[PDB]
Amino acid sequence: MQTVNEMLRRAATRAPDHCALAVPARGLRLTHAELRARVEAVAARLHADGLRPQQRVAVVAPNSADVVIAILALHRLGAVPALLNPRLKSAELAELIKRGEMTAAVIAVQVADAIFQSGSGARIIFLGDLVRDGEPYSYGPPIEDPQREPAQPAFIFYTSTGLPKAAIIPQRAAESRVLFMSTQVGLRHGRHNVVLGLMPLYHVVGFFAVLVAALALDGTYVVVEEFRPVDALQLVQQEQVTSLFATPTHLDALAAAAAHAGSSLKLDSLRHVTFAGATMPDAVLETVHQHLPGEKVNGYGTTEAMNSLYMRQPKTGTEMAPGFFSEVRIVRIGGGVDEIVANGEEGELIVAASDSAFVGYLNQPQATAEKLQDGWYRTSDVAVWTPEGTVRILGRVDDMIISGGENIHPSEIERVLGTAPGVTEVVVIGLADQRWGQSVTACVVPRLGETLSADALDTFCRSSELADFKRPKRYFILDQLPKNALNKVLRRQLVQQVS
Amino acid sequence: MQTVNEMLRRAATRAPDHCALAVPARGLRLTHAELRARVEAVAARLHADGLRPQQRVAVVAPNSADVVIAILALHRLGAVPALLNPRLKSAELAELIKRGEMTAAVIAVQVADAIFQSGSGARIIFLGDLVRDGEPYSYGPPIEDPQREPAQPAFIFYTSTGLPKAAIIPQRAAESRVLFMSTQVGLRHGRHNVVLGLMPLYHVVGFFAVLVAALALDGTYVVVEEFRPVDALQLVQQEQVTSLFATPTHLDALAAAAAHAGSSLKLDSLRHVTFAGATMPDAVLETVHQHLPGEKVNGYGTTEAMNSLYMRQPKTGTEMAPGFFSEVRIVRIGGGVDEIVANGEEGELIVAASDSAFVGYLNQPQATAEKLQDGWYRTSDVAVWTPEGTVRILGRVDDMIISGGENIHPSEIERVLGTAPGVTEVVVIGLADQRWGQSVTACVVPRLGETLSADALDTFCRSSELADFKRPKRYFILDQLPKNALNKVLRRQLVQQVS
Ligand SMILES: O=C(O)c1ccc(Cl)c(Cl)c1
Ligand SMILES: O=C(O)c1ccc(Cl)c(Cl)c1
Repeated sequence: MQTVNEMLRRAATRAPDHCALAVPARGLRLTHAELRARVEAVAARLHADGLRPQQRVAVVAPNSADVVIAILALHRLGAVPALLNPRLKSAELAELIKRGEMTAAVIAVQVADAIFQSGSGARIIFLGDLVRDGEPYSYGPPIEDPQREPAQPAFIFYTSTGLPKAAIIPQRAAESRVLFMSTQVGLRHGRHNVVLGLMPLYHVVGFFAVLVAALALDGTYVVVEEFRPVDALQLVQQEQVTSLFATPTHLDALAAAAAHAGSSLKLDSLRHVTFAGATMPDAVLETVHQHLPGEKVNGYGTTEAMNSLYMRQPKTGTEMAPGFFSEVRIVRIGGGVDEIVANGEEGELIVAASDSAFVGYLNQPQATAEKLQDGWYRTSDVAVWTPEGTVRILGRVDDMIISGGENIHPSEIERVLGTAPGVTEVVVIGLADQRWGQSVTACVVPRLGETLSADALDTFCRSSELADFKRPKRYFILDQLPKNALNKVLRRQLVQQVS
Repeated sequence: MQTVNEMLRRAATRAPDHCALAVPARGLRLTHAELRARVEAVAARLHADGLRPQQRVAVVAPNSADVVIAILALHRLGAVPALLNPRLKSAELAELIKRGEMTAAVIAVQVADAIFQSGSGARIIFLGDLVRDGEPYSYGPPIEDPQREPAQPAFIFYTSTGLPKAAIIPQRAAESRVLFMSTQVGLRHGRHNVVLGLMPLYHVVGFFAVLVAALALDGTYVVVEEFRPVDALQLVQQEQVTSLFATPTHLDALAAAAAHAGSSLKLDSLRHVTFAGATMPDAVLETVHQHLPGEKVNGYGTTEAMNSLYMRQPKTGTEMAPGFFSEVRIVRIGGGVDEIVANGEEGELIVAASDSAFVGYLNQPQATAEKLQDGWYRTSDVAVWTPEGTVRILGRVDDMIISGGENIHPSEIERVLGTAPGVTEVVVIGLADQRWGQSVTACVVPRLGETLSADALDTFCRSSELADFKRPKRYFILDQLPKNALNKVLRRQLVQQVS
């Protein structure tokens, strides 16, 4: 094995005086040497306050040099961090820590009350009581490196039917979760590496593939506390960013800035632009190609298994192929891992549960047994093999629509309607109905000020590429879609509100 | 873990119909699918002939598609191949198999008698009785994949005082022995990969970093049964070679051909030229830069621990720095791993005994305990830290010369004398003597036809860069140097022949 801790420590010894963390806004830099000292010291101080290996500690913070120190220090201690989205509802967070049977929670958010008053046995730690603006608050004797087993829990990330599940990431999962950035994305070891921390740390990509990779390759992690497209493009040039991994939205922002930015603005050093673009619309992709530099690679992955597919220089966003570490198959929906589909027939994408795999969801054994089957991980996504020997992601099995014996993916239809003039957003659901089973229904929201009509949206679709049966049978023009705390559509529920 | 077998199998499933092996001379190609079938079938047939996991089998063959199949098939079975240099003396090979307590030996060499008559309990298998020109001889039912433990032995390579020691390479060592080609050398996963098999398979680089890497990255291994510089340069262009790892001699041959080859001869696709160039003279290096394309990377490594240092685009051959997976130190010669030297003081290079490390020499526990110390591997090489924070390899501790309290590395002096006009080869030894301890002595061999004199070689050195004390105190002009079966100088013994 090489654990996270080990990866980062060996790095320290290879490049003590090279820059590890940079918060350019706060005019802060730490070398690898300096960043080890602060992990060490915080680690000791949390241990001095009585808090042992294998104990789960929650982390609720937005991206900052301070939380990076906090998380590493916990792992260095031996505590198993459970990283949580700070945009979750107070209620929700308080719940997951209660369920999580967690010894403490480091927070930088208040929402503190929602916890202190959750009835949870969870010692509430203010983040700024540990470290703040780099140098931390230290006492206790330098503690020892605890033994770590390959399958022992190491970190806990959250996914999402009901409340988000808690995926346990074993110690042995770190390496391939990092190195796929190198085998797939083309990063190599070296002090030239300057990685821009745009992806949140509470996400496996933001943590393993961005933070950890950047450090473990003896490079520099550039901290970003708040995303602004121009400021970011400025960081690239100013910081010598060599690679960045960004969400489809981030990219759209960046590509348009770069376009309305002539070359002002030398993005020369940017060599890799990486993204999980299964859901990236065709339009955005190509503004990314036209307007941003460096090699673009498209990746598909999951919290459970990390990276499963990719495309260098992608033409579309849906169509990818497995790289190093991965093994994949497409099996009949609801059926044995061994039931590979014909070719051209759609099915569930499933991927080998090797070393990068999680070990189960904390305290959800049915959930786990729904997902880890005979040493395979079940994506719950629907794919098909292209005659070109690649995998086309069609959409989530859960969102699939079954309309008189036929397979309809709301996402396809959402991508066409999304371009109809006048449409600010759309979700396509299957109304519990007839023709039969389910009738394809479009819920669309107009651009500020503007009118839509079902007639006009139908003619638009009629003029479009969609096969007969895919066309919506019905439209509801709404002035907003109900979403959860995480800007994401309450599908099951929208249905109640329209049927 | 990811074992060799697993790496190659997962590849098979990602790229069944892509080309794995190519013997262009014999006009032979196999896809990954085809290459699995033949590993499977041979594996079964050796198992059918009664031969179980963990049993050591010797392999004595020059590079060929057939031996690649043989070796993989043994590992797939579960047998632990011990790969041996075919240029070893009949006597010598017969010995190492006796010592090795080996159940069988696959040979393609005769020298067969030297074994059949060695008194060894070693079933002699002709290679051509198993597989020949691709398709093999098959019987038995398809056997099962045996369980493999991370520290379980997996392969056995040979190094070299007396007879070469047998380094056991555990199952868990495969991955980083492959992936350092990607973190250091910059190879990424992909069917574009075309790797030229110039390095022999009985060498860890030839096996892990060349064969296995090429396959495991879903690429193509180009078989080379015999090295000819022009033929090779032709293979590059013709084969679309993307990378090659070659010995300092191979390179010299290739660089001179490319130079006396205009561009005839488009070496466009060659992107990585890699070598262990610690001993590469300054002249050759730079003909490699002037005359060969693609990125040049210099590596230092050992059988015991694989890759420990490297330089992208190297200026000299002696000066390198640790990459991903490695941890290194320079400690006082003969002393505790914890005795780091001052800075600028010379010492023994030692490297962390992590996952890529061997587990010991087969049946040499003192030897092992001389080499694996408190979880470090001891290179027995002498290095120094440059003020530039890099490691300079000076030479082997064993060849070091101690001349009145001073450290002299024969290799430095050998590099200067090697350019003196009229010198075809030179070795510098320390005569057991005075001034004291040891007197620096040069043994040189003239160019065909030519004369040398000590006077003239002294004036040459006098005109050269060497510091006072390094100059040879004595010359012996010899018309050959005694070498072992492996074209390498019998240092200890030359001394007898001159003193
Ligand atoms: O959540 C995802 O989309 C995701 C998660 C992990 C990885 Cl590696 C990738 Cl490429 C994507
Ligand atoms: O034997 C060597 O020189 C050697 C052995 C292994 C490696 Cl990886 C390298 Cl870079 C060199």
